[PDB]
Amino acid sequence: SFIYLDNMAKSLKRAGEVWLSMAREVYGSEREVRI
Amino acid sequence: NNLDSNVSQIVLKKFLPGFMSDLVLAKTVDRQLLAGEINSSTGDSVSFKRP
Amino acid sequence: SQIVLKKFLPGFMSDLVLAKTVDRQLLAGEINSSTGDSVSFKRPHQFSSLRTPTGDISGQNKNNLISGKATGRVGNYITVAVEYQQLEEAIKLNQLEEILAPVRQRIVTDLETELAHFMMNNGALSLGSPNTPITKWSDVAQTASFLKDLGVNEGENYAVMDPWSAQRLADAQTGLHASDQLVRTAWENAQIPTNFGGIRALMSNGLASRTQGAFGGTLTVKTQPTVTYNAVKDSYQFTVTLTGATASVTGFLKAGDQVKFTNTYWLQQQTKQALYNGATPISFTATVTADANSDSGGDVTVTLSGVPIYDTTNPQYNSVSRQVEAGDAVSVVGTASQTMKPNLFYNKFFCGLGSIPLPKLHSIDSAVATYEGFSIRVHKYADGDANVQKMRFDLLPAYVCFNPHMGGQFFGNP
Amino acid sequence: DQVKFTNTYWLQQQTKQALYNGATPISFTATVTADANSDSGGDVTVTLSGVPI
Amino acid sequence: HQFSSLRTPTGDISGQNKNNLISGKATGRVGNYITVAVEYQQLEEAIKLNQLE
Amino acid sequence: HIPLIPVYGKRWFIDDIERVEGHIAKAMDPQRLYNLQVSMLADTAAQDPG
Amino acid sequence: MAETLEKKHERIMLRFDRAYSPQKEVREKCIEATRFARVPGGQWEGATAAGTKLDEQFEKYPKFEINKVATELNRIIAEYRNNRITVKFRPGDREASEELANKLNGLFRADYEETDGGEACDNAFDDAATGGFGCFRLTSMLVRQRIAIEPIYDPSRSVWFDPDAKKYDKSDALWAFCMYSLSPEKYEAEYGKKPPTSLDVTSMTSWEYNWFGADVIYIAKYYEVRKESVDVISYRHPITGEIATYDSDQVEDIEDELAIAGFHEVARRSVKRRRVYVSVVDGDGFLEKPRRIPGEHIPLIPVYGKRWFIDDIERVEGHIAKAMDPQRLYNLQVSMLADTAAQDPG
Amino acid sequence: QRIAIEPIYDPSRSVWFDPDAKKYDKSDALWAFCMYSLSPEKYEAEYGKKP
Amino acid sequence: MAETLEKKHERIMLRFDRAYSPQKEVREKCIEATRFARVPGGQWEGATAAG
Repeated sequence: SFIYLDNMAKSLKRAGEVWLSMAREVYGSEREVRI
Repeated sequence: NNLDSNVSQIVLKKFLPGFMSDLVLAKTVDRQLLAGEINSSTGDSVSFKRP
Repeated sequence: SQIVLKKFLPGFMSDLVLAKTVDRQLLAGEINSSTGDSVSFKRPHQFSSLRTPTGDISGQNKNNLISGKATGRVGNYITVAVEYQQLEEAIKLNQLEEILAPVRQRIVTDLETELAHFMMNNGALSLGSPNTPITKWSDVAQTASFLKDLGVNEGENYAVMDPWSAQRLADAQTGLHASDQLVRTAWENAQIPTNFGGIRALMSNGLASRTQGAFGGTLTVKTQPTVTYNAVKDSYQFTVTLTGATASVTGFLKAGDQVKFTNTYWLQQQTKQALYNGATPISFTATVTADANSDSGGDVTVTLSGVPIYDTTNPQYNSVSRQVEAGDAVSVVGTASQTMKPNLFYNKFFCGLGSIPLPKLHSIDSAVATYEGFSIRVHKYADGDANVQKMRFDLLPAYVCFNPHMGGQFFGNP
Repeated sequence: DQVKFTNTYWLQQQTKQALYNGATPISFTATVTADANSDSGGDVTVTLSGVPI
Repeated sequence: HQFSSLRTPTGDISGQNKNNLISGKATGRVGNYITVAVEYQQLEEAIKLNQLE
Repeated sequence: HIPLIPVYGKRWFIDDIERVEGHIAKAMDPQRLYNLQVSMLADTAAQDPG
Repeated sequence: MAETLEKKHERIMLRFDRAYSPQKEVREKCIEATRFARVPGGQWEGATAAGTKLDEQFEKYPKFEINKVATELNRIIAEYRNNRITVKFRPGDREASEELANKLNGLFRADYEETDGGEACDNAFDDAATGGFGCFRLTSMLVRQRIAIEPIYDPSRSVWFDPDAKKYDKSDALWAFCMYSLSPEKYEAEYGKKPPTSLDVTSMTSWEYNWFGADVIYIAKYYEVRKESVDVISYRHPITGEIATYDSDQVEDIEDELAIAGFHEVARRSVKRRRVYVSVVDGDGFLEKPRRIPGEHIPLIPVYGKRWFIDDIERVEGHIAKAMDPQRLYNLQVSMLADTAAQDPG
Repeated sequence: QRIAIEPIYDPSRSVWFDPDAKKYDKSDALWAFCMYSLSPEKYEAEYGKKP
Repeated sequence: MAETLEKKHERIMLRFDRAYSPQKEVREKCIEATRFARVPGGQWEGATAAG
């Protein structure tokens, strides 16, 4: 099952990248300001 | 057999292109001299002098 | 003698310029399941004015509103079918794909021959003597000059010439005196540029050919035809009878011949003025649509595409200087029965071309093959248990002719 | 040697329409493959490559 | 291969004819050997043959 | 990006075409031959009992 | 000297033919091995349609396929993918070596992570283990400028190197090719509709395989290395270090230095340098004119499973070539047992 | 507004990609399709009964 | 420029056809494998009525 699990992991990486690109226009940009 | 009553005979709302021409004389004739010269007071005709 | 290569030998094929150059925009996806087998497009309106010196004339003789149509329809099937022993075929042919390559070619080649015949049969304008070939620059420039003189601007014009004829234009181009780029290109590739004399020129080996058809005698019109806009507002076709012909000849007039009326001239469709070809005015011409026979007494009834409208109650639609009436003198272009391949010139909005998608037959395996935008439906079946499998390819075209007065045939003139 | 059949014309192989070089149609030509000899009566049998099917 | 098409207003090909698969082959053959042969003596090799290549 | 996220079991690019494979493709023939052998044994056994 | 691009085009074509001539059969074996190992029906190719009349019919011979040559290869692929490896930079015996190495392998790691490095490595290793030849590319993209790692698909029929290069890494290579397929719609999407499409001829595929679409166009990128005379400018600003030699590509006018922190000093020293150009060509002409890439070596990185130099030609091998005959004989034995057993049941 | 995750059924006969895309994750794809089945009642509930 | 939505529609249809054309014989194998593994009667499919 190693090859199937590896392919699933490398698909999950792409899904996470797509979600990262998507979340900027929905949740807004992030800034670090407390001082 | 005999399905002609199901369909309709339609005419699209688009016109085919036609013929046109060009105008060159009106842009080249003199028009400044006879610019508003013929008025209600002047009448049918108006005159210019000769050298 | 047993070792046989699996790679097929090369073959022959023509080229496609007509399908690419004709208008494939208006007639696309419009002949659907609801519109029927034909659909019509609208036509522009024209108006004529009055010349009077008074102003409180609110009640007078006004214009009229007449609406025309241009109807396009579907043609016959383009079918190719083969019967064969499928086991013997599959002995050495994987997936039955060797058949596919030289079949899409036949379907595509035949549609182009059909379009050429329709464009030749429905085109109206004619130029030059059919005998003379194309040798010089004026032979190509005249088509663009005539199209400009008629008054068409919106669109883009085109011309198609045989390959041998282009060798001649390139040979002429090699004789220039100052254009080094043109001289080098013509010397190397024998290639003329894109825009040649004000019209886009094309070279094509695949082009239809026609026969003149035997005729003889000083023809003239017998009965006055009706060329009113109310009569010919839907087709731009009209019928006429001619006398003074030969006693009895079969096939007196083939399809595509040009009949010229001597005393009736073309008009600039906007200003309604005659046309001058440098030294003589241009006469009106019409194209024979269907084959016409000749019976005893020399009377021939024929139908022509292109109408010389001279309506007297609706003058705004005139397209000719005078009305064709009995006793007028007519002639035909060319010689008795020579065969020739005509050279074409046309506008964008002259003829259309469309395709009708075909659904899948029930419980019969099939596929769709695309070839430069043309979809061919292939079906396979095995009717009969004699190991005779059959495959068929289908394509359904549709044609429309917008305005016959914006295209036709042309040749060279001496 | 090359032999021209005057009254038979070539064809575009796909279209099947005849070939015209301006106003003179192109005539079919063939090539002699083997040496031939003439016997009494002016009769010669030759074998040509390329066929007018 | 080469084919031909049929025309029908509706596509009924019940009584028409259908194309067949006629197979044609072009043949290639071998020719004749090209052979170049030389011979010479060992004494000549020893006392006379230089720059043989 | 296009929000379609494909997942492949085993994927390769061989001849201008993407090819995929899972875990059942390789063993179809032995299974569909074993079934036939079992059936042709069963009917023959049922034919002549004694 | 070939001023015109036309005269340079047939030289490229001749070089392609010269490179393609020797390395033709080894790539055939590599393609056959990959197809045999992976394609579902590839184990019986060359005899797909075989049979006899059998009384007015033409029954094909039964051909079964029991794939047993892929398990060990899958084991190798799993062993590699379990422990991936990547370039590591080691420091030296200097004062700034450690920090220099840290920055170097930080930047390289960023490039490898924000691009297709993992895909390139995986595909290259898979092709190398299956057929015997693998490759991946290392180009530069703008998004201002960055270096990107991209994979190469079909290396066996897509990558061609200089015939005089005999090293493992092709260091002594003067020119190289990289072919790829394309669709006509994208062909007019890029470039122009005006010229008709033309594809390079290789007579490579259709070699015991079904083809349905002639809608593929083969387009090749071409790499050259040239030694050229270039002059450099040695700026000698006394403040913040004096000696600094730069080439003439960057000028006080091209980049707005304005001599604020730079002096002309000496700008006459011209030295020969090694430069690399890239271009896009097809069977007719130049799709894109040559342009120099920012580097010194050909950016093609070949990967081999097993490689040797036997007779003036490099030969490669993977892990499938050695087991073809026993497998394709076992399949025939199984089929001939099955049909014979099914012939007479009782 | 929120981002959601939804499944696709019958991918082999529902998902089609740009033929010029060659990567595993199909980053270099310019268009794509996603087919799914529907019932006449739901097709009328959404959209309309007119077409 | 594809001004009208009707003009936009057949381009989408052609793109769908071009996407479905190459990736055909692989999805058949995938569907066959799924049916063979999961459907109760899929292991003998294609010869259901033989006698």
